[PDB]
Amino acid sequence: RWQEDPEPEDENLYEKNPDSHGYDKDPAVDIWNMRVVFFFGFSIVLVLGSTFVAYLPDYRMQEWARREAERLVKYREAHGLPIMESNCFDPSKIQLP
Amino acid sequence: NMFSSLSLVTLLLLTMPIMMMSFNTYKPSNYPLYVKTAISYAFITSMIPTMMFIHSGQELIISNWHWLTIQTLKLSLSFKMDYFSMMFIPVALFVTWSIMEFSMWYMYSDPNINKFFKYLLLFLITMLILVTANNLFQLFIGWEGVGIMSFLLIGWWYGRADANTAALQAILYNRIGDIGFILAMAWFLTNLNTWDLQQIFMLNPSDSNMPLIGLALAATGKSAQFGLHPWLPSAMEGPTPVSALLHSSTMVVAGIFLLIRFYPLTENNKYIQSITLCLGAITTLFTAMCALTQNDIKKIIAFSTSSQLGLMMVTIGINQPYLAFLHICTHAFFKAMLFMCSGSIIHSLNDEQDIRKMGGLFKAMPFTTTALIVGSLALTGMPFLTGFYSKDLIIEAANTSYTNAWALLMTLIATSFTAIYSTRIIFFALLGQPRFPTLVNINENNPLLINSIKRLLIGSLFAGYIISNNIPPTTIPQMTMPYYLKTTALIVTILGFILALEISNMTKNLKYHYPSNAFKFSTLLGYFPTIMHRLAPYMNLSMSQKSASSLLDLIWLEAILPKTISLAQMKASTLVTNQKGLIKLYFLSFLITILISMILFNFH
Amino acid sequence: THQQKVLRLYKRALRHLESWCIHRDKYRYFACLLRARFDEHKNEKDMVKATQLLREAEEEFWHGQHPQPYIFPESPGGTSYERYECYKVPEWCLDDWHPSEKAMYPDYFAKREQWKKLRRESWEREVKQLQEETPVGGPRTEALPPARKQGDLPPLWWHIVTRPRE
Amino acid sequence: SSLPTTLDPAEYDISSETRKAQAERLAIRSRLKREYQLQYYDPSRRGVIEDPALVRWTYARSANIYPNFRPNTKTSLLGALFGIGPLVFWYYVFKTDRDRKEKLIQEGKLDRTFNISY
Amino acid sequence: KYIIPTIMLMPLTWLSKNNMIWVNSTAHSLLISFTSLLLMNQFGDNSLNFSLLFFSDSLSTPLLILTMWLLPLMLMASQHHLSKENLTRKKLFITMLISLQLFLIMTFTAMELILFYILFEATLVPTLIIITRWGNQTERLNAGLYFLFYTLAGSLPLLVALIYIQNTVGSLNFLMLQYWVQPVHNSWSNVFMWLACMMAFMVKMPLYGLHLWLPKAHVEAPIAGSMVLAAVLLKLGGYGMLRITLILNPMTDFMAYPFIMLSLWGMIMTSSICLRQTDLKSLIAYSSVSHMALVIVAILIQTPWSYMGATALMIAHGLTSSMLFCLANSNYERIHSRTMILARGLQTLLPLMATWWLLASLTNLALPPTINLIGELFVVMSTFSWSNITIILMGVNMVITALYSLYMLIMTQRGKYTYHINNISPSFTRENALMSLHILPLLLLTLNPKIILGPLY
Amino acid sequence: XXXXXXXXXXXXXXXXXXXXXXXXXXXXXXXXXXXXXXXXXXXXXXXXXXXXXXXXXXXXXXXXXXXXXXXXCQEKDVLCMFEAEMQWRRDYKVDQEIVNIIQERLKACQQREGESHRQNCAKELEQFTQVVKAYQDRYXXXXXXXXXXXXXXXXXXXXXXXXXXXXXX
Amino acid sequence: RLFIIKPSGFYDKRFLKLLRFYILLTGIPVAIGITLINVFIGEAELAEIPEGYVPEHWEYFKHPIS
Repeated sequence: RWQEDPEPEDENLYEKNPDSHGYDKDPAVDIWNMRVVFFFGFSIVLVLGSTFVAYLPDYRMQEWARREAERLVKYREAHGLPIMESNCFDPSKIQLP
Repeated sequence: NMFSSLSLVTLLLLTMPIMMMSFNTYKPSNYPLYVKTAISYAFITSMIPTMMFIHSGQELIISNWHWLTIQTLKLSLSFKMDYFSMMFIPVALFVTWSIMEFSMWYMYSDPNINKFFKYLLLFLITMLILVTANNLFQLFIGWEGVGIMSFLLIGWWYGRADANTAALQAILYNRIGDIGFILAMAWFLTNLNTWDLQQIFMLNPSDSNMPLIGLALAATGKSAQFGLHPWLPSAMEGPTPVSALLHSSTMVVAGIFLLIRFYPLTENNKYIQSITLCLGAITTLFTAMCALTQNDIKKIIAFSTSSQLGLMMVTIGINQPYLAFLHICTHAFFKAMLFMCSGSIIHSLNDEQDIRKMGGLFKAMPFTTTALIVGSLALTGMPFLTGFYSKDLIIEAANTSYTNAWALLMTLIATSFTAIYSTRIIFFALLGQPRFPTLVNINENNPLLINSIKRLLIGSLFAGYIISNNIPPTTIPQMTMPYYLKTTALIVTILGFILALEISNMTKNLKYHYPSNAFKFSTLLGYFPTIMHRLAPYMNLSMSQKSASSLLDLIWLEAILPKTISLAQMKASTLVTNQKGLIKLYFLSFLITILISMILFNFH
Repeated sequence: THQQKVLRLYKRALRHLESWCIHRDKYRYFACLLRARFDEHKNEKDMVKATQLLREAEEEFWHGQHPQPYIFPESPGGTSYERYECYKVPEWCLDDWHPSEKAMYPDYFAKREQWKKLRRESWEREVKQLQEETPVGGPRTEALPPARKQGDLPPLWWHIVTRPRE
Repeated sequence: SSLPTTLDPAEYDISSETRKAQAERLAIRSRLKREYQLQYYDPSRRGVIEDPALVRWTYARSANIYPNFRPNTKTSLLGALFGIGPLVFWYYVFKTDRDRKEKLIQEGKLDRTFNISY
Repeated sequence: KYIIPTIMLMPLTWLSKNNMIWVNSTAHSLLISFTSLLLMNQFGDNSLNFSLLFFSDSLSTPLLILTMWLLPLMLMASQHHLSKENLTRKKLFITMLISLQLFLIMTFTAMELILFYILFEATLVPTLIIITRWGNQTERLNAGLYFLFYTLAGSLPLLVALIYIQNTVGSLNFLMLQYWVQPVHNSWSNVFMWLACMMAFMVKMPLYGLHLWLPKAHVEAPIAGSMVLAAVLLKLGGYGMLRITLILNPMTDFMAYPFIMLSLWGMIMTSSICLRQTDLKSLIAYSSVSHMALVIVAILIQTPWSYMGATALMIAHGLTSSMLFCLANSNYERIHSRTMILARGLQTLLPLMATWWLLASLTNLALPPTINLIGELFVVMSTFSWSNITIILMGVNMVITALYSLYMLIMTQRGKYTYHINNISPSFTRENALMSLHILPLLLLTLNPKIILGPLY
Repeated sequence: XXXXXXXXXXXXXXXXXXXXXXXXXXXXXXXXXXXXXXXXXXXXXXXXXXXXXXXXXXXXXXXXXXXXXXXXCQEKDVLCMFEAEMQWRRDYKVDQEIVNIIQERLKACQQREGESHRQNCAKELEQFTQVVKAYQDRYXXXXXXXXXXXXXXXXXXXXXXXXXXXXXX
Repeated sequence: RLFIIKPSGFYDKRFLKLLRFYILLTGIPVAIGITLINVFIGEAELAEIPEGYVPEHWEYFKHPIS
């Protein structure tokens, strides 16, 4: 026996009383919250937001390097002899010994 | 130019019901009819570019939609429209369309009618991707896609635990076969940068490790072989058009279809050539043995898929990829015919899944019985029932080889074995006295059933006369040994049918036979429900509970720091509870600390 | 329950005989052969020999035990549609129908309100009737039928007297 | 795993003292059933009931870690052999593969010609 | 631009009236999440610098966007819960979630090792209060004590490590400054220098050993299945492993070799236990060990392919596992016990949720390329260049990933639910919103996840 | 154009010698579908081109050249190394896509020949072996994650091994 | 004909009706997004001419939205 603790609460309405609701307390505020402002963040950030995820932010020279490589392939094949790769960063630098 | 434009239309038409699925337009009861009408016009738009291929034209198209610049790679939606990919599309679309017409009659007046066609189109699309795939990544989308859509089709009904395990083992035994394809991904990148079909045909060294636990092991997961095949008879526990779609045209190809595409890699490697027949000769008999003794209307056809699957594996071993898919293209017309006509009998007499209580006579049913006569004889080596254009060309080519004789002899018994299980559908379930247990049994002719199977009858009789005659061949070996190899293939089916007629009459037409007591039946099941359904999940779950959980993850792997917690709580008492009061005891310890500092921890 | 042991073994023997045989005329022949075996020995009363014959009946039944048994129709467990073609929506879901949608077919809604009122009013009488029939502490294995059934309503019905169908 | 024939009509006492014990099985079964039956057929319930058999079932696996295993016997050391054992097993597998690979790079080249990856 | 709108979210909840609260906290966080996707996605040739080091920049961090995406998503889930409690405590609680997200913005943006660490440990205190209060189950204190016992005993060795490195070589501070990096000569003094830097991120990134930190925090959940998404953020919070291995010690990775092996059995044996367990949340908790073990295998190899797979997996797991906890939340709010055997039956009561169950379970497997396949496949292809035998170990994991998803499905596909009188109402409008707002960003990342798996891609 | 290799000339001409039947059904459909929706889409593309009129110039790719290499800048300094690290990274991003072009050249080699494939070409397979081998030995491919300081050490490691081999032989 | 035992349905269909409304509500700039390529011209492949460096746009090719 505790004489104070025994007072259980079990009340899950959902449909009984508000008929159509997302959450309890105030049906007029509930429609404005659960169905309006949640869905504006569902519309703007996901549809108008998708035009920023991959759709035209340029993004770390992915399409830039295509125009850069194509002009360098024709340049070093017609005028030069090695095919765009031979030695990296160091042409006749300071030797180890 | 129009060849590339019209090729994507077939991909677009099938996606149009998916794009217009979520609300879109108000169409109840018309949506299942919308699927039928979409594929019908998709067949016409696939027939035209195939006529362009027989004429002249090859094309490999990319959509210019690559989401990779990652370390010297590009993975666009690449579509190969050449021979193996080209011919399969109108074959697959015609087979599915008749099954959609069959899906009008079966699964009728059900609440989940609209939800049923949702997965069937995706089941077609994933296969159509896998067929047209030109990357190895694009190949994976379909090869996993067919394997993942099967779960929502085999386990369509949410009944007993058996179909749930059947839907589980459809992926469980697939994922063991997946390992090879993930090994195929890993080996290709490290050795040949691109891992696309255009690259891998050039620069091909003799490498055994690539298709050892690779392409051959990918062919054991999808399209079941001797390595993993307990999921073959279990898949029939769902609805009948699902079984009509899987093991006839879709699930039956996906394993071998990879090996046909990787044909120059198999040309040079002799170790792979031998192991394809080594894991192809046992598949022809050992799985086909379970067709006669195990008695179910669906399962006899289902166990015979693997026997024909072995013939698809033999063609890999002979190094003829051109005649490899020609068997599977006709196999789509062979077995999809068998599944729906027998499925028509299943649904007609209330609920029967066994051949024992089935007695639909040749005089009793007019159209379904005739479909079985044409169908079962087409599977056997008959001179002009399209089986000659598919099956008989495999046997004649296999005789002239440098390969194993025991592997050849094992397949030769299986070619004669075709006649016995076919008669187990005729003599047992159709022919003789009716055994249907009902006070009133009715089997009515439906307008949807007649128009579906009759159009398939043109496809089953006129397949080898059109497809194999128009397709360009490469080196025909039909010249040597007429009495020893050429005539022996058709004679084996005749001797098999004579043996089947004698064996069935000895068991049925005996009056008082009296069956024996002692039997050795590995022919009945293969004992896979005792080692793979019983022991294989037991060992994985005993190691999970007896060890790992009740030893490691809770007790031992924790223990290390609960040891330091228990030590800190034990050493707490040696300072708190120690010296209970008394200024004497506290000051006596101070004399010692001075004596330690003077002598022990010496600082002058 | 020795009489039940003979009946259960005989019921299993008949339904296992159809898997071995092919035709219906052969099934009748072997059944009469089985009738020649069991009827001859059941006529005389045996105390030790009857249990000896029943343990011997395990043999022959185990020699021919697994040819995949013919459980053809909708049978409990086994094979071929055990618990299938079942949507099976319970009465618990039949109470939570949404407004402006539950108005469709009003005859089903008006009747269900009368069924719920009949259950709520008779539950106090069912608790007294069910609670009255007690041997001492706990029940001795079995259900509780109505003894003093004047008006109506057995003690314990809703799932039993409200199956979905099939 | 079962060793002989499938146990269903085999090995049983012929209506001896076991009949009194078999009648006791239905007495406890119905005792737990009747309290289940009373807390089921009322329309004013609404909610999933406890059932103490399944609550103690979850407690047997999730808890009982340190109240149990207080006599750390030789069987626990045998379980530890399956614990640390496999972790030390791969140490003589991966290193032997690496020393095979690394020696092939330096002396007698085994590197791929078209290896742009990694 | 990300300093003082989250700090301006703090007085919003206190000032707003008792009728509102939840309407303001969600709407004034969704527009803040829009601005993160608007500005942070831009990159030059290498790493930029937004401002002077209070909050720095992004190098390979689209993981910041995920936290901003979960900034309103936690408030969505805790709606049925905390509906019967005090209004002053509602204002107290939302600020504690905001404070977690405040330090989480800081940790991903700040390109330091010193400022990062003290705000990495500043996420520990709010989670402690969130776990030890509003816990529905008993012995939640063990979930609180071991949360700071396992983490702090491993992370306080960073103070003796990080300060030691900057005393010897320049300063760690700016990171892009730290290219004065000398190769580690593999000495016995350098053994514990490597170990102390790793052991701090061996706890939050769960191995096979020291992994009990995770399931206890999930079984004794902070709030039902709502604040578990913050613990998913703590799993991906061990992203410092990407920076320490790359910058501080590139030469000496001989000591990484046993740690890959320890996490290799943290793939199979962690998936084996996740097959029989009764708790539905624990069946997500032990599966989350294996998917995050993939990163620990990847990073220590240090190959360019592994970084592509890892950064994808950090975002992949952050939206898939968290979605699975939302499904566990929807089942717990009706039955009030997370027993898998008891809660059995979909479609009979929950028809629409069953399709969302599929789009969340099958994502644990490698579906048509979402981000999980793209995450996993690059790691498996990276392990082959490390050693050929790995796929034999990795292939077993591919089988049990199907034993994750389908076993969660089958135990809910079995149509019965005889004892259940509750779960009468199908789903609320916000309930199905959680299922959409988690899965639709994964569905949008199927098309082009170029701005997801990006460490120089 | 220019950068792409392409085929020399496309052949094929209509013969129609054997039989009449109904001529060529594919060619009859080729004339039919040319005016059905191929002409309509060409008219719609021309209407969209005419509606464009005024268009933005867009100055394409930016130059930015040299700015001194990392090998030239001796001793560690944050002000000097930063621009050198950017120069190496820009070259590494280009060198990644150089391989991709030659990769697509080999893709064109497979299709435009078809039947021969391995026996013919001879130039595209040789060009692939000239670039990839240079990419493997110089531009990382063994030096883990990208770093400018590590590349100079990798170049020195290859140079010291070559000098030791040349002096001995 | 008998009365069919079905789930609630109304709550489930309401969410799909609300979802497809708000996607369509921001589905208008998708239609405007086509005209931004169709009516408004993108960018030509023009070589670098000496005039300046970057006035509001440096290398925003293909589409003017960038």
